[PDB]
Amino acid sequence: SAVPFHGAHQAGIATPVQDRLHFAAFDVTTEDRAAFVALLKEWTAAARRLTAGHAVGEGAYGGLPEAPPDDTGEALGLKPSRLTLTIGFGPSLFTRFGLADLRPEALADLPKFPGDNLDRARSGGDLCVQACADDPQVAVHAIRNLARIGFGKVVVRWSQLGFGKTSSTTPDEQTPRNLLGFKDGTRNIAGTEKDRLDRFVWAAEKDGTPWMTGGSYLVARRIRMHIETWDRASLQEQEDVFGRDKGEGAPVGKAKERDEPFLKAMKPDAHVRLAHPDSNGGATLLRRGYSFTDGTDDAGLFFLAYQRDIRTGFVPVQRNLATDALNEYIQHVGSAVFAVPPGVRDADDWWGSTLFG
Amino acid sequence: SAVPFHGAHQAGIATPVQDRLHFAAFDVTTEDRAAFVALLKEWTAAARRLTAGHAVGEGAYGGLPEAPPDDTGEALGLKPSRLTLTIGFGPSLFTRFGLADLRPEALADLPKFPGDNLDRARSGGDLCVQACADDPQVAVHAIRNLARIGFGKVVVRWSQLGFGKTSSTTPDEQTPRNLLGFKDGTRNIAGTEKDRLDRFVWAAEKDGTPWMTGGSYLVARRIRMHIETWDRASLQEQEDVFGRDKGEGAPVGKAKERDEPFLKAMKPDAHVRLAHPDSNGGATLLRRGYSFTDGTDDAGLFFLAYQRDIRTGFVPVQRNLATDALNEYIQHVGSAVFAVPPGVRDADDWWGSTLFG
Ligand code: HEM
Ligand code: HEM
Ligand SMILES: [Ca+2]
Ligand SMILES: [Ca+2]
Repeated sequence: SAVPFHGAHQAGIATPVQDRLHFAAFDVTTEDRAAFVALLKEWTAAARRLTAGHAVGEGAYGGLPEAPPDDTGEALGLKPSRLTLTIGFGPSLFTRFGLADLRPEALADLPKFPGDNLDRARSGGDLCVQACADDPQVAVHAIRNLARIGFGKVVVRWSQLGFGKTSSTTPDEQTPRNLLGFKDGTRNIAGTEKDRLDRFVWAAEKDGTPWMTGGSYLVARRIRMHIETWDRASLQEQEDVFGRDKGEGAPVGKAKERDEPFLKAMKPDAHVRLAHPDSNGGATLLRRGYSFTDGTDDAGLFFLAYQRDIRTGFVPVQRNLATDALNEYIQHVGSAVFAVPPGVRDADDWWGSTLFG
Repeated sequence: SAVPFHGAHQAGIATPVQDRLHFAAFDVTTEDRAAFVALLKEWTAAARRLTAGHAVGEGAYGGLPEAPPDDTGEALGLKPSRLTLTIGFGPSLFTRFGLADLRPEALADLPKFPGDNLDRARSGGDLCVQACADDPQVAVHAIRNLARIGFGKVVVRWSQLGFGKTSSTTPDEQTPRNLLGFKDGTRNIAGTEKDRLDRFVWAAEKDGTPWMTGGSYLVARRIRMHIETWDRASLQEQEDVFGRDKGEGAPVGKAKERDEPFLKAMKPDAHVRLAHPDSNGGATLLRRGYSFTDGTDDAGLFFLAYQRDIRTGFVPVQRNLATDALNEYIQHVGSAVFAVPPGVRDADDWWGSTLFG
């Protein structure tokens, strides 16, 4: 039930995609670099307990009566639930703590895209923590407790619950469905495809930023779906939009979900035809997003993409989506990029240790 | 994996509490009574399929290419997941369709309570559907599809995802924890306590409103928790607030969660001491709430209470909570009441049939 926390890479990327998400972007509120480093170490200690299904610190109760408990207690009695906790550093972090010269070139600000309506209050962030688990209360508890530990040093800028995955790093397993009712994750990158991960996802030292070796770069997009209009489109219109049929999820002219697509059989504005690596000079992403619902005017896809360089991953693919037929039914309304550092190597290592030293 | 949809009562009340919730309040946008009745019948048909784990209508695909699919498809491949769908009618519904004289006296508007800060846009509603399931995507899919079918006749006014239950109708089973880290649901009403249900939850014909016989009355409160301040309170302060210890959940002076409380051993402003039936002339509720998180300024408890009469259930208990020590750490920010009709008796019956005729 538990995913190993330590490794050369952070878990929660190549890892099998868990059912639920709680994602939080944080802003830094302290200018004390030593104190922020202390926080990262204590966060890392908490993450080891959390991902093993243990309460933070000395637990949720049984401590001194006059002291606040170490763990807030809402995960008591639940399982590890394949919890992973993945940290990332936004561009804005590098204006602090004398970090300016360490900002990676691969951590490029995104260009404006046609159709954007980005809510600034739900965009950006000095850092992020991605909490993925099969039990949403386990994920929320992890974020909440990290936020508690960080009180006075960081604040939650924005946060997003994903009630169900729309992604896959395990192609042999059942591909999940997004809120448009289509299988989502058929052609991605598998946790077992080490060469493809090395090529498309993990930063290498020779790329230009040594502290980011073994790390990756994350693009988050909050994408609202126009559900009411989509639901009144014909089945054929829906299928034409993607280039795959709805039930089986097979490409046009093929019999099975996993049959390779023949792209020119799709509409010239079909999503898959436009997003496929062949249409983008070989550019390839590890998508790891989740569906959301957030009351009313309000639901969609909290899109997440990992790549070795934002400039050669998300940016050219999204640009090619300018004529996507899907555009009629979606709108990007939030955005953030993060440099996701390499893994916590052992019990003495700590999140951000390669960046801070 | 499936809960029976038909019965003398609607499921989703006395039923074992499922892990997740999607709750939606709807406003009626049509003045055509016959068309609204037609909608209720089609909603009921959908509910039978949904609760059995089947797609609505003729399914999510395989229909005529030029027609919108009958089911939006996002629950394909998932299980019934103990889905229940419970409908209720708000006070405002009775201003329509010539229903004025049928509004139950037990459907009383709530008085103002000290500390209220009710968001009107997230309060009220002509009707509600409570979708409870162990899989949140199953619940969301049910609500979404009901909303789709109702297009042009109803609109979603507000909706609320509950990521984890904070209630219990099964006392022998593990009591879940709320976001304050306490067990929540220890002393409630069990699905097997038929006499207590008859006394405290189900409306009887002699109560004054014949069409509501076998129905119940629902109070919804969206209650924000002041997490940041709570998390800096001592363990003892937290325990004093409730009158039970945090780990075991035992009343003051007792050894086990389910030991009966001795109320006068608790602080005079302790939550349990103030809410207990003995302190309220015997008034007793069936609580069935869920935790929520909704980004930032934002988390708490989406409180749900069922009772035979709002005036003898929620109202006097909440009034007695005026001096609750818990008040320092919570605020009611949304509210609605609904008359929840009796059950769908058989395959030919329909939601609201006793009210509309
Ligand atoms: C709400 C928005 C979106 C929805 C509903 C959606 C849905 C889908 C679906 C159903 C597929 C086909 C199944 C699969 O192979 O995964 C797909 C494929 C894909 N999408 Fe999206 N997508 C969305 C946004 C995006 C965005 C913003 C990007 C990148 C900027 C993107 C990049 C891709 C890529 C690279 C593939 C695989 C194409 C291939 O190699 O065959 N998608 N998407
Ligand atoms: C965020 C708000 C609230 C929280 C965190 C909370 C939490 C709790 C907890 C931990 C218990 C003890 C365990 C149990 O027996 O269930 C309890 C009991 C109870 N609560 Fe609340 N509660 C809240 C709001 C309310 C409200 C608004 C009402 C009614 C107006 C209410 C009525 C009751 C009742 C009737 C009991 C059982 C008392 C007994 O018979 O022993 N609660 N609550
Ligand atoms: Ca077209
Ligand atoms: Ca006191």
